[PDB]
Amino acid sequence: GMTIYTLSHGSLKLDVSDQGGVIEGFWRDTTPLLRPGKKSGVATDASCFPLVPFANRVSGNRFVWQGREYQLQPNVEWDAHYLHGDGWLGEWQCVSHSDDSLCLVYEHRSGVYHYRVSQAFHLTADTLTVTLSVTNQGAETLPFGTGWHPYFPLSPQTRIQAQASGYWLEREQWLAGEFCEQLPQELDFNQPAPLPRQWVNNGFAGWNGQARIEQPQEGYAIIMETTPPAPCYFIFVSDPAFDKGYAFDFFCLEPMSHAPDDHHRPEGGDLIALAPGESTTSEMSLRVEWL
Repeated sequence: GMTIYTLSHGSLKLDVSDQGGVIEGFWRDTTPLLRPGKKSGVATDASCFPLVPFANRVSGNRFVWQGREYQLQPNVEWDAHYLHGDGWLGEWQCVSHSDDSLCLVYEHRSGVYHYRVSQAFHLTADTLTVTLSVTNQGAETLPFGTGWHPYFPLSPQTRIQAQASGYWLEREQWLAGEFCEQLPQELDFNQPAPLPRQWVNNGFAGWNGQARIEQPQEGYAIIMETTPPAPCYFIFVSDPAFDKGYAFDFFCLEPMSHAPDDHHRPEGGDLIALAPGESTTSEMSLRVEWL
């Protein structure tokens, strides 16, 4: 059944569910740093979910790797494309839980990718560190990636800053389209900027793995750092036309270890080739600071 694990240190508190390995809350005192989760067991209602064994979609639900054609099947009812891997949809097991740390594991043995993944969480007085480590357990080498999909509170006063040298236009089926090196002003977060008040679903390239989310109305900022530095991020802002219960109360800034559709680029782009038994690890940290 569903389990929620709580960690705390000082004024920071984190709730994590075994359903999807999702964060269900992250707070400083009563102030939400991530959007509070519904604890519904549906990852898209949570505060953050992990992306493994890759992030986003592979256009056409197919790809060639080392001369062999692989085909994926849709994993959620609401998207024609296989989306965000399997971790977010699976039930995880807890292997450790202490006052300020938690480790969950998930094993997948169906579909294209077979693997084991661990997700570790750690709290200090001002920082949450989350680590994903994934091991290929299949019979062939495949290209892997990791990432996360956090949901942050959104205010008219919120501003973000995240280096980018270009972006992919959104095309049909929610897919990444043409790559473009001129960022429109409204989507240019190289210097702190507001979120647009309209649908946004776009990937950005040229990132240095570091972001700043400013919440001036509450007097804090969150400093996001990834190790190894992530090269791409997605921004999501919804619209009251795709989500009738949406009032611009959250947005997502999603770090990814690879570019969308890297499965189609030479040697897999920034995807990491893992032979059977090989692993790769990424870390995201979120640090709260007085602005």
